Amino acid sequence: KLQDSLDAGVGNLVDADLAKESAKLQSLQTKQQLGVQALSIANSSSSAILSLF
Amino acid sequence: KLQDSLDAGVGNLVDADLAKESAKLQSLQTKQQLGVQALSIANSSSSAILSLF
Repeated sequence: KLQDSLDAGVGNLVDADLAKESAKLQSLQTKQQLGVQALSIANSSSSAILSLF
Repeated sequence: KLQDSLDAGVGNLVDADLAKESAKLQSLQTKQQLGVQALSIANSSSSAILSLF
């Protein structure tokens, strides 16, 4: 019983809660796509000046 | 982040504002044409005297 409680305690110390990581994963994938889109918007600022010339 | 801020600072020091240069360019081209016309008017002053002779 002592060996089982030491192993369960190691699990309390280091194990991930995977049900919570699933939510973090989905939101982070959406954030990465929005960040690529925002960088694409920032890249195009120079093209606006071409119209004046 | 420090490298990006040093590069943005160099850009603040030396970069042109091209939207402002477009206005300066158009007005200067008009001024150059008017200056050629004014020099053409000044060139013709001698011809007025031919009428008296």
